[PDB]
Amino acid sequence: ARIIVVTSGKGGVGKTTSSAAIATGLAQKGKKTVVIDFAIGLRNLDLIMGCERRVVYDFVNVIQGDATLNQALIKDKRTENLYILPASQTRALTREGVAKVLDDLKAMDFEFIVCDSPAGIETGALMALYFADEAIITTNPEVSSVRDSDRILGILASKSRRAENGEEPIKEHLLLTRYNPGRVSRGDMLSMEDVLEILRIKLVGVIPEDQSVLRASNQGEPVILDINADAGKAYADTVERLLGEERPFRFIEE
Amino acid sequence: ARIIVVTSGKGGVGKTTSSAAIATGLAQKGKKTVVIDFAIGLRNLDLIMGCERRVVYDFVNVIQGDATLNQALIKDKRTENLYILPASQTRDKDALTREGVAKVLDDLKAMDFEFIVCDSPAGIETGALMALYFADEAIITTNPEVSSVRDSDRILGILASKSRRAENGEEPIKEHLLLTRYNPGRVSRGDMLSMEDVLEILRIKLVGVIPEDQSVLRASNQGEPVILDINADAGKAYADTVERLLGEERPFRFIEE
Amino acid sequence: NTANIAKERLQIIV
Amino acid sequence: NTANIAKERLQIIV
Ligand SMILES: Nc1ncnc2c1ncn2[C@@H]1O[C@H](COP(=O)(O)OP(=O)(O)O)[C@@H](O)[C@H]1O
Ligand SMILES: Nc1ncnc2c1ncn2[C@@H]1O[C@H](COP(=O)(O)OP(=O)(O)O)[C@@H](O)[C@H]1O
Repeated sequence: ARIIVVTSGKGGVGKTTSSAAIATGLAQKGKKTVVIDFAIGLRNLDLIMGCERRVVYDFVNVIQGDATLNQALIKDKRTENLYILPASQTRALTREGVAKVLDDLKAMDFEFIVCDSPAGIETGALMALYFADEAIITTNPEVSSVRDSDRILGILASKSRRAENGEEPIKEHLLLTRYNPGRVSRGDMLSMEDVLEILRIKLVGVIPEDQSVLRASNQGEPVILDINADAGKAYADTVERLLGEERPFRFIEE
Repeated sequence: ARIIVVTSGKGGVGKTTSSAAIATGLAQKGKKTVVIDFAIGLRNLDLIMGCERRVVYDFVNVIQGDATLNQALIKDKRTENLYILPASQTRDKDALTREGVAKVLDDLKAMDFEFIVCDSPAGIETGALMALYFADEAIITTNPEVSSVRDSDRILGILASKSRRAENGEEPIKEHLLLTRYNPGRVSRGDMLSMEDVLEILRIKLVGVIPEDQSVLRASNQGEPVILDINADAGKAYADTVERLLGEERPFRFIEE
Repeated sequence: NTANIAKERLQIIV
Repeated sequence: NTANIAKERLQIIV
């Protein structure tokens, strides 16, 4: 099982959008996938996946033995192969607890465990990357987001379980998000290349600014399901790349 | 001194942009103002205010007695009357103590600050709780989007039960809605929650509406708060907000197309 | 018209 | 051209 954390440091860059689109895309491709909301006290993944009303038990309920993984997992209705473990709503997440949940999920034969991290570098975010095998560093072409992604790379290299044990390091990928090639050429926005020269890691996707993303969360339908959305297509490309297939980068020139 | 927390729950709605533009606007109006970054380990306020390289000591340095408030405060160079207390860069969740923050806020009142603008981080955990705990007012910063409206509601629940005023039966925190990244055209094509949809859900007084504006990215690129760009619609809407905070009515612009 | 769907889903939660 | 200013300010910090 590949445990993939979707992380960022900076708030509101597209972690939830990306965790949902990518988990769905993987499920579509027949890979049994669960996406877990690691947020502490805010439930946003269930809202974007459109299952906010089927949420009975959550991630912390399972850790404190008030519910089984089977009771808390919500099977997506729209896409086969896809499951959601939603976030607690108390103001809890223990290292031993999270480890136990992840082992149970491997035992249930999940191929991909997508960890939808919260913002920051404190508790919930640290917990989502700690057991990761890969990290999707989600970044906007903006100054706060590039600075906070760099800090998150520092933590991925020193505070993860792989770093703290001299194992093979977390495989890191840059997901450049809310890109606008026209803005870049008028000189108003950091380009894809500017961002690579600074956070020096492998590009795994570029998601264009797209009015489809607001419409997708409004309906609780991840944006990859909208087959006309450029953001959707770029997320389907990303999923291909995660599965080992080369795909040319679209939506980087105007 | 009015202690105003800029809060939201949801990440990336415009707290930093708003805390910066509003603190600047208040300063411009002659009110001595400090804006404090309450983030834990991530310094974004200094980057938006354009003083990322004059940061020697920070908020947690002052709390642990490694620096005085005078050593850590950065006087803005561009706008008279304006000061910035930047965020710590340690991962330690403890660092910001209730006793520590209180001591800093009293020192600031003693230095004659009229407005203490607290730029809160996302979440409801430690840094965010600390920013609202001593507030007299809260600017709930919200986008016309489903995650943001849900998370603002959760924050209203915290303002009403975990603030110092709520836990002591004092006059409750005065709440205002700053609706941000609005797009009237999107609203009329039926793609975006309208201003009124958002008020019917989070039932609090509107204090400003900031249009989606390409000037905001250009402003943070330069480290110059967007109110300083006199052609930017987002700047004008922030100058309106500041007027409303000072008690002047102003009609709401940029809500119709 | 997805703003209307958003509004209804929101009211049920809040 | 503010993208260039952003890029220089960024490199100094990181
Ligand atoms: N490609 C995109 N185009 C336009 N808006 C986007 C895009 N990706 C995300 N957004 C918007 O950005 C905001 C942040 O998205 P979200 O996934 O909630 O951020 P995070 O999970 O990092 O907090 C949302 O309001 C969403 O509509
Ligand atoms: N009125 C606006 N128009 C366009 N973009 C905006 C506006 N307000 C904020 N943004 C953008 O939204 C993102 C989040 O802003 P920021 O103030 O950093 O969020 P927060 O401080 O709430 O975490 C930034 O990339 C910023 O450039």
